[PDB]
Amino acid sequence: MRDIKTYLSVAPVLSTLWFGALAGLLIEINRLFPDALSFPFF
Amino acid sequence: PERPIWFPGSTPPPWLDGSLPGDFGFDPWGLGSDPESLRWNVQAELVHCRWAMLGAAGIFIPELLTKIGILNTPSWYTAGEQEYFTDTTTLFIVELILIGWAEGRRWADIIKPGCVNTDPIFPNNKLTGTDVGYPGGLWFDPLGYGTGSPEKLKELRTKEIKNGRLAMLAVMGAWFQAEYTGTGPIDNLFAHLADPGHATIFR
Amino acid sequence: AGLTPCKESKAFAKREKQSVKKLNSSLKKYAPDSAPALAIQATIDKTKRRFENYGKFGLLCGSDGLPHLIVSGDQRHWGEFITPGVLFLYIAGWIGWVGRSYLIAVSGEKKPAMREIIIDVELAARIIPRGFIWPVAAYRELINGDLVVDDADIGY
Amino acid sequence: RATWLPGLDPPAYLDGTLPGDYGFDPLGLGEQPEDLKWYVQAELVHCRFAMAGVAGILGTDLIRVSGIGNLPVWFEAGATKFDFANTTALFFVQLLLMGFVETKRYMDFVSPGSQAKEGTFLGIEASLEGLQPGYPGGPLFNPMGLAKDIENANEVKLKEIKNGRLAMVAMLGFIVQASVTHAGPIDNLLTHLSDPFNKNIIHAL
Ligand code: CLA
Ligand code: CLA
Ligand SMILES: CC(/C=C/C=C(C)/C=C/[C@@]12O[C@]1(C)C[C@@H](O)CC2(C)C)=C\C=C\C=C(C)\C=C\C=C(C)\C=C\[C@@]12O[C@]1(C)C[C@@H](O)CC2(C)C
Ligand SMILES: CC(/C=C/C=C(C)/C=C/[C@@]12O[C@]1(C)C[C@@H](O)CC2(C)C)=C\C=C\C=C(C)\C=C\C=C(C)\C=C\[C@@]12O[C@]1(C)C[C@@H](O)CC2(C)C
Ligand SMILES: CC1=C[C@H](O)CC(C)(C)[C@H]1/C=C/C(C)=C/C=C/C(C)=C/C=C/C=C(C)/C=C/C=C(C)/C=C/C1=C(C)C[C@H](O)CC1(C)C
Ligand SMILES: CC1=C(/C=C/C(C)=C/C=C/C(C)=C\C=C\C=C(C)\C=C\C=C(C)\C=C\C2=C(C)CCCC2(C)C)C(C)(C)CCC1
Repeated sequence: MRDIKTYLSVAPVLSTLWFGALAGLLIEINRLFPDALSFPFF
Repeated sequence: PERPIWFPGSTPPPWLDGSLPGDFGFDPWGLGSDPESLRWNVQAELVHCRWAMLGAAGIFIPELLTKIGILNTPSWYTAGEQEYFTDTTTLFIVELILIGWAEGRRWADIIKPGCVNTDPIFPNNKLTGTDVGYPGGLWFDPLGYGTGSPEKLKELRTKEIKNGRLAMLAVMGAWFQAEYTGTGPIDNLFAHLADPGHATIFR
Repeated sequence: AGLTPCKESKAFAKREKQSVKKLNSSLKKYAPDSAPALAIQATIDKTKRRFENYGKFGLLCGSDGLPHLIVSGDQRHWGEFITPGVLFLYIAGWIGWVGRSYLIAVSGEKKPAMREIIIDVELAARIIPRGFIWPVAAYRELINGDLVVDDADIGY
Repeated sequence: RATWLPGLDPPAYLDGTLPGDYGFDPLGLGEQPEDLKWYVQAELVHCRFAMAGVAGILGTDLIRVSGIGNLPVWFEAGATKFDFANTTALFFVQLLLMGFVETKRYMDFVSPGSQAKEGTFLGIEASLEGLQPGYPGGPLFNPMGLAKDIENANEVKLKEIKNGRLAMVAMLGFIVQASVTHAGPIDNLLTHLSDPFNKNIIHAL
């Protein structure tokens, strides 16, 4: 069990997990606020 | 040691030694191979045993009593969509807070046993449980019933997990049945009682 | 600089007209209720509300009917460059400041080599929020003079 | 010790002599003395400005709505005008005296007591120090000199801390509350008190 977690902590595996989460987040935001050329809140 | 094993005649894993309630040497993948995860997972299985037990009570009992004519409860499947005295969202929010309070304190006891059992306001309301996951106290043992000799709690707790395991299967039973059959759980019982050899998964 | 507002520029309201007509051209060939007809319609509405927001938030359009950005800092236009820009600089430090903390954190170990190819997740979890307050934390380091070193560079 | 998070232990440096030591500084923002020493005043000056500041926002709108008096919203107060007040000059004027009082306080923490040995007469005695950096009570700053400097400082400052800590939060409420509601703070309270389960930030969005 410990060895599995350690392997999951090596750099490449984190990268896909981290970037994959990042890709999902940006895609969602563009799905809800599309075209987004300016920041018209303030 | 010689306790019954899920797979008779097999060699149970070393980290399962029959001490814990409900230990039939079942862990093919060794999710609880290391002691720490076991400790956490013991809690995980424990709470899952209680939620489904209410869920099984929550689904089957009303649908049973509404199948006969005594009451009006609708299907649990579409229970969420129903409109109650206010919007669902806020109730869920209210549920987020209050549960987070217990799921907060319970969390503290898990990470640090015995540091949470005294009432933050009226300090003479201290809780009595000693085992992690068994709070004890007057709120959760209005007459005791947990403070006893071993080989009895081990019996009793096994009577708590072994029922809980029975719940978690049943509620996922009510889950998938409602999806690929069009009716409630009790109908899926009865249509299986009229022609047991015909009306099954194989329609 | 002569860039008329997009809500006024007839060229801007021309591009909006063609791209709608071009999509409506591709639509009068499928069934009025099939899946293609809906997806086409979905993009049509997305386009019209795209053009409206560009003619609403004060984007200035040239003679191409296209938006132009004024990055000069005229604070009539702060949400075009300056506001998104500060939003980036906040994030960029957060990535920068957190990573610095970790390397320092694992620096005092038997071999920092192993703790970077095999990242310590728990230690990187108690450090991941310290980048919420990087502007405050760093600016104190600069004043206290621990953000930099002086002449001890390689080895130690 | 009754920290903010019951299970969690308090950090090692928030020993507890500072009033309002509820072991709360998760981000490691006070693990250096000179850091921590300069941070305490910030909470003291912020809270005091945030104690009066909410009352000025609060009380003014309370008296106006009821009808005893009339004043613009604190949101709308910035553009107000009666006479002989160019917002240009006022800014310069306020910058001047505040600049004067702020600095001499800054020199006190930078150099304790190096603020009351000078030529200018008649006042060179009180502005020495209160003997506690964030509490410069003197026989001008405490004209009702009503402090013993040690005992209640544990038991009364702890009131002024937990008073301020609340007040700083409250002001943050109005800024966001006015940012969304477009209205007055009590108006926000009056609206929510009307139909609480329908007048909520979930509905405000
Ligand atoms: C307490 C557990 C329990 C019980 C009593 C039942 C009972 C029933 N299910 Mg069911 N089911 C269960 C769990 C259970 N299921 C689980 C966990 C799932 C998710 C995989 C399903 C999914 C499911 C579907 C999709 C269908 C049924 C159907 C039925 C009915 C006919 C039997 C059949 O064809 O399904 C056979 C059941 C399965 C293939 C899954 C059973 C899975 C359990 C865990 C196996 C072990 C059962 C357990 C040991 C029995 C305990 C003994 C004793 C207490 C009775 C019958 C009333 C059918 C129906 O409506 O009939 C008309 C139907 O279409 N069930
Ligand atoms: C913690 C990460 C970190 C930090 C704080 C810095 C800081 C710096 N780098 Mg840099 N660098 C890094 C990682 C980092 N580097 C890595 C991984 C590479 C290899 C691609 C480089 C390659 C690089 C070059 C080629 C140059 C710098 C330069 C600089 C300096 C100017 C800033 C700049 O131009 O950014 C440069 C930014 C990049 C090149 C982008 C890549 C950086 C990645 C995206 C960040 C990685 C963060 C880390 C993986 C996250 C760890 C999280 C932890 C919890 C696990 C500054 C001292 C420049 C310099 O000398 O100026 C004085 C310069 O020329 N760096
Ligand atoms: C089955 C289950 C978990 C099963 C886990 C299994 C099999 C894992 C097995 C293994 O890991 C081990 C053991 C050892 C490994 O070496 C081998 C494997 C095989 C990998 C959880 C279900 C858990 C089921 C739960 C928790 C059910 C909860 C019910 C709730 C919360 C209530 C819901 C309601 O409120 C609504 C939604 C609507 C209302 O109308 C109605 C009510 C019912 C009131
Ligand atoms: C000063 C202040 C407000 C003062 C208000 C004033 C003067 C109001 C003035 C006016 O209304 C009047 C009087 C009249 C109007 O006509 C004019 C205006 C101008 C409108 C608020 C401070 C407000 C300040 C606030 C709310 C600060 C909150 C800080 C937090 C929560 C930080 C927490 C942490 O730092 C710790 C504690 C430990 C770390 O480890 C963890 C983290 C989380 C990083
Ligand atoms: C699946 C299906 C399908 C089809 O369709 C149909 C059918 C068949 C019907 C189904 C089946 C089902 C099943 C199996 C179920 C089961 C359940 C359970 C087990 C529950 C429990 C459940 C369980 C439960 C509730 C439990 C409970 C408990 C309790 C309350 C307790 C209490 C208490 C306590 C705390 C302690 C103190 O001191 C006292 C008291 C008071 C005593
Ligand atoms: C205003 C503006 C502008 C301009 C700008 C400019 C001109 C700028 C300059 C700038 C400069 C001239 C700068 C300099 C700098 C220097 C230095 C020296 C820096 C440094 C930094 C540092 C050192 C940092 C560090 C860090 C941190 C803190 C975070 C992250 C991590 C690290 C560690 C990296 C424009 C027109 C564009 C537009 C409008 C606006």
